[PDB]
Amino acid sequence: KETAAAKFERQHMDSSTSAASSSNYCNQMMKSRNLTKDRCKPVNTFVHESLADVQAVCSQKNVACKNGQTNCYQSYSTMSITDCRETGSSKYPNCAYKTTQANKHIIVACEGNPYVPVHFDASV
Ligand SMILES: Nc1ncnc2c1ncn2[C@@H]1O[C@H](COP(=O)(O)OP(=O)(O)O[C@H]2C[C@H](n3ccc(=O)[nH]c3=O)O[C@@H]2COP(=O)(O)O)[C@@H](OP(=O)(O)O)[C@H]1O
Repeated sequence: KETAAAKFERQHMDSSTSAASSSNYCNQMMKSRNLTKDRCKPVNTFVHESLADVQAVCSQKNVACKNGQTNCYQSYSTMSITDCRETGSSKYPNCAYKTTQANKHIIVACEGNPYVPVHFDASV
């Protein structure tokens, strides 16, 4: 029974690499973090910042979530992120992803005690 917070770190945290590495970064990471285990997840963002820095976003700019809830927060500063999007020539179980390194503000949804990120909403 993985916690939502643990799931968040699994699906979005990559503090090892400070920037999107190889052109094959997404193909490798999406596979390794078990994101293509029963479906190719269409889009996934990895954050290359410390866990503490990302957790801090939960006490930063409160903004509306794409779903209407209000437990979302935007980082005051931009962070190093890598967007992984599925390519059309991608078919389960041979999932294929386009890698995209960027520096943007991230928006996460937080929950619990402690108040930690559990969902990645968007980057701006
Ligand atoms: N306000 C909220 N909005 C959305 N979810 C919320 C909210 N508050 C709490 N949650 C809860 O957080 C857990 C993880 O959310 P989930 O969408 O499953 O994962 P993700 O990694 O964010 O995966 C998401 C984000 C990722 N994604 C999307 C866009 C992008 O730029 N990058 C990226 O990684 O793609 C997926 C689809 O994008 P979308 O739902 O925004 O359309 C869930 O709980 P459980 O799975 O434990 O039941 C959920 O109920």
